[PDB]
Amino acid sequence: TLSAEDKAAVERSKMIEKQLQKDKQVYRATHRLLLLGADNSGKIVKQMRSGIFETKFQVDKVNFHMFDVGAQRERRKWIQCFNDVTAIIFVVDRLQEALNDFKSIWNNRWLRTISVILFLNTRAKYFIRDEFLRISTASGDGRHYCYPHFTCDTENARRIFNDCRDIIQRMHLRQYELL
Amino acid sequence: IKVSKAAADLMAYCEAHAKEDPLLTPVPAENPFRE
Amino acid sequence: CIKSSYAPWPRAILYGVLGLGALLAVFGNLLVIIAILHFKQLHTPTNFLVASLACADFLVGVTVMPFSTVRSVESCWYFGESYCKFHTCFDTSFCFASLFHLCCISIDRYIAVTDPLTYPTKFTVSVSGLCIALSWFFSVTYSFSIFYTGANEEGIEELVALTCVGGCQAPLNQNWVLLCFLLFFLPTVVMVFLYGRIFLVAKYQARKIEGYKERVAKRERKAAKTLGIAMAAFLVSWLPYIIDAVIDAYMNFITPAYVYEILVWCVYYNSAMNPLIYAFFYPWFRKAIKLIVSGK
Amino acid sequence: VQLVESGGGLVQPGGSRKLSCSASGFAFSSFGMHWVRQAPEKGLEWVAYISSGSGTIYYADTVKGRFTISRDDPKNTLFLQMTSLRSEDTAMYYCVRSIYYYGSSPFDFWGQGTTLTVSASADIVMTQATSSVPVTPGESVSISCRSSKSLLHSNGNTYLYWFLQRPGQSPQLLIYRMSNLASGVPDRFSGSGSGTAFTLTISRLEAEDVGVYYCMQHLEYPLTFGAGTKLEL
Amino acid sequence: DPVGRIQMRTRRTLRGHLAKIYAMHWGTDSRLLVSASQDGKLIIWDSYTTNKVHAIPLRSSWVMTCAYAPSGNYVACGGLDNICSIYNLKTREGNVRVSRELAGHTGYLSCCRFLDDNQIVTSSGDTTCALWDIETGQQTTTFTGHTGDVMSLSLAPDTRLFVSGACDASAKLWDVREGMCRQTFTGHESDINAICFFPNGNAFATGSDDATCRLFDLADQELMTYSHDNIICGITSVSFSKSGRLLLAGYDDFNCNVWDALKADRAGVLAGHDNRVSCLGVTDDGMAVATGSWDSFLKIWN
Repeated sequence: TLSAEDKAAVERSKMIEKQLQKDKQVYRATHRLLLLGADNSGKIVKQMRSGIFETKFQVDKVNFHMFDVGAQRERRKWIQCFNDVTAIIFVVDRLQEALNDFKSIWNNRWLRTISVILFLNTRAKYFIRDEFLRISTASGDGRHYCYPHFTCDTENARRIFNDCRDIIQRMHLRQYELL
Repeated sequence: IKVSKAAADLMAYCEAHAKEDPLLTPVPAENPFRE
Repeated sequence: CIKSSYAPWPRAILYGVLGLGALLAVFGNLLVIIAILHFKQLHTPTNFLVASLACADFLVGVTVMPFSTVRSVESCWYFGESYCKFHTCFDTSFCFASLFHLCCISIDRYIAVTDPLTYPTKFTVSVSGLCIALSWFFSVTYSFSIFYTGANEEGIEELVALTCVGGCQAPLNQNWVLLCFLLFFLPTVVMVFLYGRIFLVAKYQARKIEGYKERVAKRERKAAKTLGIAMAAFLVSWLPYIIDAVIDAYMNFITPAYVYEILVWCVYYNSAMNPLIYAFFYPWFRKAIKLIVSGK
Repeated sequence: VQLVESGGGLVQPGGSRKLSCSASGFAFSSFGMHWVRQAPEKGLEWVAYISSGSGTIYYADTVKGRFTISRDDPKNTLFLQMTSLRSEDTAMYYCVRSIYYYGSSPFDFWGQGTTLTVSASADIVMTQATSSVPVTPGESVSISCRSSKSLLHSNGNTYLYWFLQRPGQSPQLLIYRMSNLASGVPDRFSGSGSGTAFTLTISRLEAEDVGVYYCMQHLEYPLTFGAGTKLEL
Repeated sequence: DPVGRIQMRTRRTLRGHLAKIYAMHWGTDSRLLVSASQDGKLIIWDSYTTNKVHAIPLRSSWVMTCAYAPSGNYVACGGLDNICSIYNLKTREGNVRVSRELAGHTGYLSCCRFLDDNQIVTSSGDTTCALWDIETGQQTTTFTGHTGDVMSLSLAPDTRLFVSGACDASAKLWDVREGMCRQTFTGHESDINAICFFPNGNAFATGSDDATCRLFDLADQELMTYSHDNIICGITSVSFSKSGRLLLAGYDDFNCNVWDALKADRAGVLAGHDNRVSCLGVTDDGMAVATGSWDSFLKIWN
């Protein structure tokens, strides 16, 4: 019922599907991290190392892709694309212009079920951290789970790895009705 | 022009070309995506 | 050989307690082998193990179950002396294959929980395939080479009913009972240890999330019940038999035949509960099963 | 796009040889290849076919068990091994590249070919009307061809191909599927048909339209070209 | 007279995309379509046989728009990279390769439409629009006047004018030759996400984020209003039919609705998508409707 050309036109499709599966086997094994933060945060992307910039870094036999926009302008529209990421890296160096910023980001409609990593680039330090955690504690009971830090440094590639490890572990535990 | 004139033109164009609309009248299953 | 009928009292509720297990292990297992093949979302490398276990359990439910029910309630095997050589070789392989499948399932779960980052690369379809090709080979080269060649009856024939007609049994002798004991034992310690580690990790995560005893208590209960259900359902079904088997071989064969059949059903029945625990306990499987039952 | 040949010469009867078609300048791994044989005094013939990914290998009924074909995608080089050569293998061989997707043009490029001189089943039979049609320059030509079976398929396509062989070069594609025009060929040539009878029409003739016109079918895969028509000027 | 119930059944399912899709475009011959994915894939589907002709790999994984040339020889894409990539299909070799890499915008590319084989109109995120020349990359015309980022663009059949909708609750008609604003329609309370011309050429329809579909005409006023109290989510894509009687829309509650262009009443629901609908396309001959969503599955209806 199929001509000679119609069989090769299915063989080519099968080869395309083979290539797609081989590509997905690599796509599934990489973690994508959005990088946000104001102009004064000092954003780190060089010490770990056009309308967007991607930095690829591998830690302990696993690799991540960190994206950060540089040439855009209202983030309300292009923030919807960044909902399939593992975690958001938020860098803060000021206050009440970054605080509202964080409040708006956490309470986003599309950014639900996405945890946020909060960098801070002895009595005084903890007040700002508590202020930041106040919003994360007042919403998102069982989904977001943000993680504060006190960074400046050469160990910034280990904290992201540990927090990604924690996020995936909690997701797996949550899925097996074990948590 | 008049809003009534624009509406009448829109209705006339919609009715005139409505005899060759596969979405309106289901084409007999000479249907490219049959079954 | 006109063996004593040994008929029970008119309280024959046993048929309505034994046949229901066969009905479950057939229907609820055939409904699970379909949900992994039809839907293209459940083609994960960790679901192939579950599908293989489901098939191995459905084999028991469709071959051994009903004849075992008849033999146990009537105590007289009316199916011919030819089958007795094959029937005793089906369950001996299938149950051990199910046990090894449970072992790999526990191993997979431990790998997924303890090491969440590099999980997809360390556990692919091949390892899933490899796990399946080893357990089956293992349940086949033991059952056939220990039971079919009749090398388990080298000296003991004092159980008046192997030396009869219409009687079938598996009286392991002194030498091979230790081999069976080890088989059941080796895949149990690993599973218990892995589940203990998983529970400890879950408790640590629950401790991290909060911060209040009244809050951590619910998380601990939730994380413990899921593992305890499987642990109990496996142990209370498998343990009873191995203990009895290990005690009559070194012991001089003291065990009434009216209880040995009951005890065997304890291992068998683990078959009716395996799919209901490893498949139906999750939302995703419960939605696919609901859709299959309906028209769509 | 460049295809060249290595091999050929004189061999003892019932011997062995290896002929290699090597490519340069195009994506080899996405193409399928055909081997076309032409006798020194007769028309074209097909002997072997290899798909993309080596997932479907086809041979003619004549040489179903004497020739083998294999390609190296990383090396971008295809070859065939021939054993037990008979007296009917003296000819010249071309390697042809074809790609099969919706709208593609198979047999769109031909190699130079290599010559081999050897020392001492139902299928569609397609017949050319006249083997030698002499026409004056700048006049309409209406070459005809007949097929033993309706080449039209239930999906609409007909799978009728035309080839022109000039006095010295390899054949080139002119018309594929009875209606479409090749990239390099001008608008003078046209084709038509109704399933069994095919017509190739030439409007104006120049000092380069002298050659032999071969036809083609591709419906049932065992395929024959035909003697063809030698246009005389 | 009304139209009545309209029932459409899924005839084909174009599975094969790794991640969510934003854009797709039908071909001119009503047989081949092109779809874009967020993992960096432009896949060309043969509609009838559900095959895969080309599987072009992208440079930047973040693509928001896709287009198919009228001649079928070129395919365009763009996204957050501020680059419009043009790929040639009918090349001498067997591999699709880039032919033009346009870099003139500063926002984010949201739409691109081919005028001819050498012209293309681009709409970006810096509240401006532009017209390029493929041969010699440049911007002969740079339309200005919008305030917010522009989210949708649509050419006219005659290709004399093209309306543009931005995130400022206004739709502006432009002139290709002169290159200046000709008319502005303001009848929305929120931003506009989709726009499409009427088949006649003297009207168009706009979809916004307040669950309202509006129909403007070039009388310069809004003629109708499509809305229902049950629907609250925004609208992503809007398209007309061949005759223009129907009006399909995409919604963020994963259920595309069918509207009457004259009576303004619901006349059918194209339910069946597992995630929100992001792209909708009606073929040239009007024999099928294609819809994409965020579950990476394309569906064809008739």
